[PDB]
Amino acid sequence: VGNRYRLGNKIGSGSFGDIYLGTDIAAGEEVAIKLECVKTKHPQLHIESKIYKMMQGGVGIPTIRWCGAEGDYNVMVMELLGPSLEDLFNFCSRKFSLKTVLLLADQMISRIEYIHSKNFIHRDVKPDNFLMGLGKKGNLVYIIDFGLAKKYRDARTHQHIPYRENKNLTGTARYASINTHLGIEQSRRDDLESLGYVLMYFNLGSLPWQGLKAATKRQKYERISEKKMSTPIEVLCKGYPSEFATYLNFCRSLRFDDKPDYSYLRQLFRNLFHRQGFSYDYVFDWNMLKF
Amino acid sequence: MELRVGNRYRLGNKIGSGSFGDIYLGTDIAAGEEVAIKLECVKTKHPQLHIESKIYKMMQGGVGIPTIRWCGAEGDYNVMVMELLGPSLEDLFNFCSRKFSLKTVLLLADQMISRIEYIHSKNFIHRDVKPDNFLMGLGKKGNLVYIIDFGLAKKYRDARTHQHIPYRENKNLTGTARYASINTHLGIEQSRRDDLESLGYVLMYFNLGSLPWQGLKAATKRQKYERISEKKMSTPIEVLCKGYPSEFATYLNFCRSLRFDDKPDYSYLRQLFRNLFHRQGFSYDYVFDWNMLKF
Ligand SMILES: Cn1ncc(-c2nc(N[C@H]3CC[C@H]([NH3+])CC3)ncc2F)c1CC1CC1
Ligand SMILES: Cn1ncc(-c2nc(N[C@H]3CC[C@H]([NH3+])CC3)ncc2F)c1CC1CC1
Repeated sequence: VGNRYRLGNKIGSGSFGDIYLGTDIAAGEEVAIKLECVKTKHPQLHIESKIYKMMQGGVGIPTIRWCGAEGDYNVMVMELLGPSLEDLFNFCSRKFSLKTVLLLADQMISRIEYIHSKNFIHRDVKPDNFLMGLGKKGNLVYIIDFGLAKKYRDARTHQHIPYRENKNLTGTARYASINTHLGIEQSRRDDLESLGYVLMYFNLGSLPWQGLKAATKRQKYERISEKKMSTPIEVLCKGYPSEFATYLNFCRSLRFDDKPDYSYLRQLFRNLFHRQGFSYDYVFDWNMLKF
Repeated sequence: MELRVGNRYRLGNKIGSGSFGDIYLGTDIAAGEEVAIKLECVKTKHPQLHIESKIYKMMQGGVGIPTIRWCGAEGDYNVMVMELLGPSLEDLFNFCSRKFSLKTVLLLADQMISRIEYIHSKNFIHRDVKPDNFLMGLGKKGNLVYIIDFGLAKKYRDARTHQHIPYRENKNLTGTARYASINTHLGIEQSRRDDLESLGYVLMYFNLGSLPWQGLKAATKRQKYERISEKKMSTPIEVLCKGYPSEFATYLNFCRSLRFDDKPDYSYLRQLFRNLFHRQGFSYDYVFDWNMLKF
């Protein structure tokens, strides 16, 4: 592969493609490799590579080493990254400290803002799609996986995509916005509402619309929707700082084509961080693991 | 599976094996750095991994020596966490179709002689010199050859007095038969000369693609070692090195002449290859055969 890549074993699945460890043979550089069957009916892997390329040089954006084809596979070779926030959540006993939640929130809001600044919406915000860096970037949260991403505004005019209804749910359900469940075209607000659920997930260990009964997938999604709509934010966020409710209310009240106030959202959490008297050392819970 | 050792290390996939254990790729969760992790399954009261880790500690700071992050116990395992390095010389040889240019062989020789001299300066002999136990650095240290695996190493002299260990016979055949010195095959206590003779076979292996005592099969380890030994003893150095610069044979003959307790002239051996390198018109620029690959 590429005058240089050894395909290794499979480690998981991303949107529209399995990921494998692999190695830059001459360099000795372990990499991540996403495979799409080159003969697939919906080739999207080179599309995804060009979105990554448009995001190049952004803080917390993964670098693409090589995109191409080999054998019967469109391949994308990515720099290797560390554990997911889900992985780190497990390593930390499925509890993060408030300090770590607020440190993550600041970076995650900014990562979303950056993607939006480059005319895209992510559409799959969840703990599995945020990875810590390696080496000198170990305290940098990366966002990965643009296989569900869409352009929400025209690159020349900045005209926003039009409002659409009766859409089927394309990510998966735990972190989806209310409007996504209701069939509304996703926009910038929905990425941010999903992040709000992710932050409550880290606070609680679970969300109250996990583990619901249904006969079929369609129904399961409908029941998750119903649970989200019928659980007031003040009940969802009971016993946690009011900032988490304020953040979610804000995102839920945004217009479809609104530019979110990302600075207001960061400032909510920063003000909380100041009130709590946490030190400005940028140390996460997992940085204190000792042998 | 996400497996975790020593509280702060993720243990990934197996990448190979070394002396007394398997090696795994991993990650230091707390410091955010990739590492290599060695695991020893303990079968007796006298395990090897902690002993090995102290050898590495004694060598710390040397050029081309990996740093150790942690060594400890977990269930029936000993675990040693190390600085991650790049591909081995055997990996690179395969990647290059089991052909290295002369320039590459001589760049490698210069550094390999130096790594062995450094281990000797710290009062140890390595005892399993082979391509698999030399790794290139990562990134900006990619021009640097590292030496690894001290599981079979031994102290050969006193640190203060330089008193050398005694000559002994009837030793077991430790190491790798392909690259072992003739004295090692004969059961003689290993010393500095034997590390350097092994290096000489490595260099000819790189020149040839294989050594002429590869391929032979036996029922037992002794019979295998013997077939190799006989072929080694019965193949003159000038027949082994036929069609290659005279320096390769001069190197092996020098090593074979050394007395058990002789201090090798490492400088002479380096100069022998450097003089060749320059007479061939090569530029000393750390440009190895694998660095010439285009996109
Ligand atoms: C979905 N996706 N897309 C790209 C990558 C992806 N994954 C990694 N490393 C993984 C190592 C195992 C850890 N448990 C998770 C991170 N590095 C870079 C990537 F782009 C991934 C995560 C891989 C686990 C599938
Ligand atoms: C035997 N041993 N002991 C320590 C190490 C060892 N291996 C590495 N990296 C390996 C990455 C994959 C490459 N294919 C080979 C080198 N870094 C540091 C080490 F100490 C090794 C080499 C690993 C292949 C087993």
